[PDB]
Order: sequence, then C-alpha cells, then structure tokens
Amino acid sequence: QEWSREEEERLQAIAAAHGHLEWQKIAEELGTSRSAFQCLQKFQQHNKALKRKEWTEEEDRMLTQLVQEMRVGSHIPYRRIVYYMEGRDSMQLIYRWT
DNA sequence: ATATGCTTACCGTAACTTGAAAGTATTTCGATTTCTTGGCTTTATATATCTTGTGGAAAGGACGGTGCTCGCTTCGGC
Repeated sequence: QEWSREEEERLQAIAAAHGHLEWQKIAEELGTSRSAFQCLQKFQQHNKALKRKEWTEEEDRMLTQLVQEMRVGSHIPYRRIVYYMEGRDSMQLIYRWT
C-alpha cells in the first residue's frame, strides 16, 4: 500500500534526530512494515533539499564553459549540466539557456 | 523631493508534446511425435532342380673370439 501523506514528517524528524546515517533503523522505528529503499524514494521525492535556489554568477562561468566545450548546434545537453552541476534537475535547468 | 501607477526580465511547478530502449503477442520455419506397413522370430512334409560354395584330393612353385693339429688340394722341388 502507498503512503497517506502522514509518515514523511516523522520520517524526516527521525532522520534529522539521528543524522541520516542508517536508514534501516529509521524505517524500523517508524513502523511502516516496508523496506528502507521503498520509503527513501518517496522521502527524497517529497524532500525540498534536492532543488536549488536563486542563480549566482560564478555558476554561469561553469555553464558557459560546459556549453562552449560540449554543445552541438541548436541542441544543448542539459543532462551533462545535471551530471556536473549538483543540485540542478532536468526540468527547470533548461531555463538557464531559454 | 518620493510612493504607488502600470510595465515586463525571470526564476516559482506542470503536461503534452518526438522518438530510442525495453517488454509483448503472433504467425511461420523447422524440429519432434505419431500413425502405417511387414519381417524378425516355430512349424509342417512337401521336393524341385539347378546352381553355389565348397573340399580332399591331383599337383606343384615357394622360401623355409683363439689356436690347434690331423688331413685335402695345388704346384714344385731336383
């Protein structure tokens, strides 16, 4: 069975109280009868730390270097930017050249 | 001399969009299975008759260390 949007709060609370070291004990103390890998995916999907914030200037240098080094025609491989630049997903990163 | 007036660069998530990797049903090629006939094995006295294959004969060609001292021959003597 899927979640009911009521266990992620206690999950992140226990993860912050323990230090995000061992997710197995966290899942066992949470009492969901599910594997740690099955709940960690939804935890990271509901987490906000995976995203980014207002754009700086020093990262523009790296983006321009990566473009001038591995861009082809009118297509830009933003997946390479996701691989190199941490924090940027594939959805909202394309705006960096839109 | 400055705040709200409207105007627009842009960093908040979202879905219907183009096409390559990955799971799914389907008929076709080929390999497998199952039928068919028919001889294998016993017997029966019959017995035909003509050839086959043999066999003990005839008869052949085929290959089956070192003195040591009698005596044998050949010249060879005067």
